Amino acid sequence: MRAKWRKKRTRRLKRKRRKVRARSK
Amino acid sequence: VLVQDLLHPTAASEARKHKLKTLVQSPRSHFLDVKCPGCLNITTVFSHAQTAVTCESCSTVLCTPTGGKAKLSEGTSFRRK
Amino acid sequence: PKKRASNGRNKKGRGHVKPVRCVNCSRSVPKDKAIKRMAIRNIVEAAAIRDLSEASVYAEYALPKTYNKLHYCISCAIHARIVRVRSRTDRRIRAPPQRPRF
Amino acid sequence: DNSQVFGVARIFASFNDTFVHVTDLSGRETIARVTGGMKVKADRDESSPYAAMLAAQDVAAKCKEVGITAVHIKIRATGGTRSKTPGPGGQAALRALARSGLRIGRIEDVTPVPSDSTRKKGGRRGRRL
Amino acid sequence: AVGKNKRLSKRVVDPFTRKEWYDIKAPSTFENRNVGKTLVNKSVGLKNASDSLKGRVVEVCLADLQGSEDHSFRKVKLRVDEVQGKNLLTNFHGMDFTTDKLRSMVRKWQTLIEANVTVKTSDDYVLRIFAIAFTRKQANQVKRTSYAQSSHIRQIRKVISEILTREVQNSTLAQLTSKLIPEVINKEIENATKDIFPLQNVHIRKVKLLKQPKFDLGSLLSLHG
Amino acid sequence: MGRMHSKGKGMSSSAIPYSRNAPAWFKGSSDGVVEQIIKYARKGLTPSQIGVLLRDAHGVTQAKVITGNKILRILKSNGLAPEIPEDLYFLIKKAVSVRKHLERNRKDKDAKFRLILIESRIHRLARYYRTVSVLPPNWKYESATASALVN
Amino acid sequence: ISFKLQEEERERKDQYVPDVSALDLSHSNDVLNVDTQTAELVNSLGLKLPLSVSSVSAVRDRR
RNA sequence: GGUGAAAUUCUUGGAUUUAUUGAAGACUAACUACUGCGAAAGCAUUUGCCAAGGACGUUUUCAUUAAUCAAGAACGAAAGUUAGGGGAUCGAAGAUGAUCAGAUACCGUCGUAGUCUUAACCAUAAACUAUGCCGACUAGGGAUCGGGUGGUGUUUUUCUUAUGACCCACUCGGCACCUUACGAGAAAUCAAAGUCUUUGGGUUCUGGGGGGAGUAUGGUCGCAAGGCUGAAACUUAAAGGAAUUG
RNA sequence: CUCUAACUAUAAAAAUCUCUCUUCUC
Ligand SMILES: [Mg+2]
Ligand SMILES: [Mg+2]
Ligand SMILES: [Mg+2]
Ligand SMILES: [Mg+2]
Ligand SMILES: [Mg+2]
Ligand SMILES: [Mg+2]
Ligand SMILES: [Mg+2]
Ligand SMILES: [Mg+2]
Ligand SMILES: [Mg+2]
Ligand SMILES: [Mg+2]
Ligand SMILES: [Mg+2]
Ligand SMILES: [Mg+2]
Ligand SMILES: [Mg+2]
Ligand SMILES: [Mg+2]
Ligand SMILES: [Mg+2]
Ligand SMILES: [Mg+2]
Ligand SMILES: [Mg+2]
Ligand SMILES: [Mg+2]
Ligand SMILES: [Mg+2]
Ligand SMILES: [Mg+2]
Ligand SMILES: [Mg+2]
Ligand SMILES: [Zn+2]
Ligand SMILES: [Zn+2]
Repeated sequence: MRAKWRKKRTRRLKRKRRKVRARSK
Repeated sequence: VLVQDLLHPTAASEARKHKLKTLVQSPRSHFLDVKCPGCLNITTVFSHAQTAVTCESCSTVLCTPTGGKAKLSEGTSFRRK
Repeated sequence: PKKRASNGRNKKGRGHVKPVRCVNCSRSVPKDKAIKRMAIRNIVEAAAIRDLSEASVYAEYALPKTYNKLHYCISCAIHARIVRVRSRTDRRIRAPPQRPRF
Repeated sequence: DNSQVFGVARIFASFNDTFVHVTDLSGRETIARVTGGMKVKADRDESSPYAAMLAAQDVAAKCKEVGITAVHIKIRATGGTRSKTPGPGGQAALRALARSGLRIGRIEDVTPVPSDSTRKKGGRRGRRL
Repeated sequence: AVGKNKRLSKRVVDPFTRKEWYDIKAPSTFENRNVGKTLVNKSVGLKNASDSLKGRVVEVCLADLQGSEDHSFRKVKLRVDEVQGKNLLTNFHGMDFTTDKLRSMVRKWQTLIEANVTVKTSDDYVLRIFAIAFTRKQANQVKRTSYAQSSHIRQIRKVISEILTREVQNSTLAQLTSKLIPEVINKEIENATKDIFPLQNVHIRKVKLLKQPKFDLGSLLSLHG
Repeated sequence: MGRMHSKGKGMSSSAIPYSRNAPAWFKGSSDGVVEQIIKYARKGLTPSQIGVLLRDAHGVTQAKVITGNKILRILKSNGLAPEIPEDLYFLIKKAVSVRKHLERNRKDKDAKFRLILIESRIHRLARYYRTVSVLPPNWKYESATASALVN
Repeated sequence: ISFKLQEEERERKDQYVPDVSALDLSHSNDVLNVDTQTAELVNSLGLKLPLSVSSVSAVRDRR
């Protein structure tokens, strides 16, 4: 939709799921 | 254009054209016979000399290095060799 | 496609140019795409030269000429009308605009 | 000399609220500060040529009262970081100063122009009006 | 904006009535020794008038002090040191062009060379001085531009710095001003540098006075007699 | 117009003429030439400045032209050829000079970059010389052996 | 527009020829002083053609 | 102050101003251009020291030592992360003040980290000329930068030479520019993007319709932000380039 | 075949939109 901001929201999703990874490990 | 004697160009064209670009590479330089007023010895100096050449008899430096031709010492007398 | 050959910068082989602020909207644009004006005008308007002249010591005063360079962003240059959008083959011409006063 | 006591006008004309502040030849002593904003209401026209013109007429009247008859007029735009350009009022202010009897002398421009200082306000993309 | 929220976290009189006048006198270096007038509150003990006077600095165009309009683009500043009574004496304190001329000779297609210098004069006056110089379009040019080489600019700055130091370290401030008014130093600089470039508009800028030895009131008395 | 480690494309060079024999006006002969050259060799001068001095101090066009032989070969025949050839020794001197500059002040990232280029040139030249076996096959330059090899 | 009388007027005023042909080195001070360049051009052409020498002052003042 | 207008904010403890000053930190205006240097990033006060580099000149030095390059390496804007130093300005967050139905956005006044450094990382940009490097040729033209060649040239001036400055002509390289196309391209355009169906100069790297997606997973570098490597299932008849006319 | 000169200063708010696209040979 916007490479900059689609990329940014995907980065936010990645950071949240990495925090979840940290929670599980 | 469209016809030339690349074998026989006009001598003016050769003179103006850059060296390594003539029909055969030919240097534009030459040597100089130089007489220093100190002693009557005549010494041979390359036109685009590089070292501050002095006379073997006495310290009377003849040609001065620079970007172009060595600039002379304002006192000596030169002829083309 | 390429609207201009020069990209409108006039940079073309300089790596990078320092930015200089727009005089109106404070936009930061490279000094080349920083459309320029030399506004040489009198310190007193040409309208009121007479009143200043008659009420002046030092007969025939020099009346200094104020100097300043004006730097616009291109958006201001369109809106503040220093430059106008031109037709296609008219983008070629780079000379001053036909000598305003002659 | 012709018994003229030189004054100094020191006009400051921004995009808003032009200033006419007559000071002595020393500059250290102040005379008749009245500015543009004092002479108009709407605050739309703090810098108007009419606001500047009444302010200049009032400063000229006070110069008559104190006794300063010759004035050294100094134009000082906002300068420095903010737009370096003369305001819309200081010109009418100096016209009024010249008109009101005062004998002008040595107009000069003292607007401070920096040598690349103080990255100015607005951000990078600047005022986005 | 005129209205005030009345924030303040009669006794009205005309303050200029209790303000008297004083006359400005320039040193003997300049030809017109009367400058103008200055308003100071009347001399009452516990902040006398002369208490406030000592330290004042006043800016005046050299065109007025020399009469001729050639100095319409020079501007001297004089410091107030001692008061004689209804008439005060002054000494050189600084010099600068008007901004008009300073912006006048600067154009495109000519590199400008600035040579600054900090020096100590003959007696003790520690000064900073500037020199502004412009490359000249020779009266043979078909080349539209008149730039200069960086090595040449270094040579020009070296020459100007040397001549500035030679002048200033020899003489006092008074003779410095006396030879400065005809800008003979301008001609000397262009003469020394003429073999390198034409170099038009040689000028001396922002003569800034930095330090003075003690008072040397005798010299000030010499400048006013 | 390759210019190994730069975008440059010039052709600043020297074009020796058509003739291979000595010029007619040359009054000298091979024997005096070789004696003079070898005298400069004892004077402790590398063949390059020997060539330029013979070109300016005297009428020597080219040593091959008048003597029939090339300066490096002549010195090898008389056994004064340096055990490290000129060009590699001068590249080593430049490399150690740049190394000294880098050690005495650190942040010169650009100077570090060009030191890397200098080391690359040294590596290629040494590889060629060891292919021709001018230098012993064990010869290797890493950091400090050259710090004495310059002296 | 143009009509018969103007046609004839153009015809007559175009037939006009002056007196001696203005060339023939008659006007402008006997023999057209010219440069050395066309002079030696004529000389290489091999033909006498009277001439007078005047160097053309290579300076190119802005005029 | 400020703005399309205002308001937040400061002020008869006298703020805006007018002068001298002093302070710290920031940056080098105006010169500054279709001008320079460097590998790209990028680099603009002066002086000294340090080494380095391009181009030019060379009748100097060696004689294939060369080009491009998997693997490996050095740099790499800004933003970002550690710590130590600064703390002016400008300032994401925040706090507010307005338009607005909503406006925690644009306009306005404060304003934390960063902006500036010193060490340690990060290695990503529309890092763009969206044109890989090295070769050869092909067309006219002017200019400009650096070097060198000649000038019975011009002013320069120390009576004069000699610098230097220019002017002319020529040459080498560099950023480039204009014209035209006889060639190329789908074209916009191009003097390289030409010398390609008349298809071959040497070369590394990427693409095979668009979404999925630079995402999933596994490695790998990182303190972290994340960087590199990189799919598939499924889905669709298009998405897309340039140009034309409304 | 000869020339190197002056000039001005505007940005209030304006969101949304449903049908249906239907042929060229003497
Ligand atoms: Mg477009
Ligand atoms: Mg532009
Ligand atoms: Mg804001
Ligand atoms: Mg707009
Ligand atoms: Mg106050
Ligand atoms: Mg330059
Ligand atoms: Mg380059
Ligand atoms: Mg600058
Ligand atoms: Mg690799
Ligand atoms: Mg810190
Ligand atoms: Mg609000
Ligand atoms: Mg906010
Ligand atoms: Mg703020
Ligand atoms: Mg940062
Ligand atoms: Mg990328
Ligand atoms: Mg790319
Ligand atoms: Mg690339
Ligand atoms: Mg695909
Ligand atoms: Mg894709
Ligand atoms: Mg993973
Ligand atoms: Mg399209
Ligand atoms: Zn001798
Ligand atoms: Zn703008």
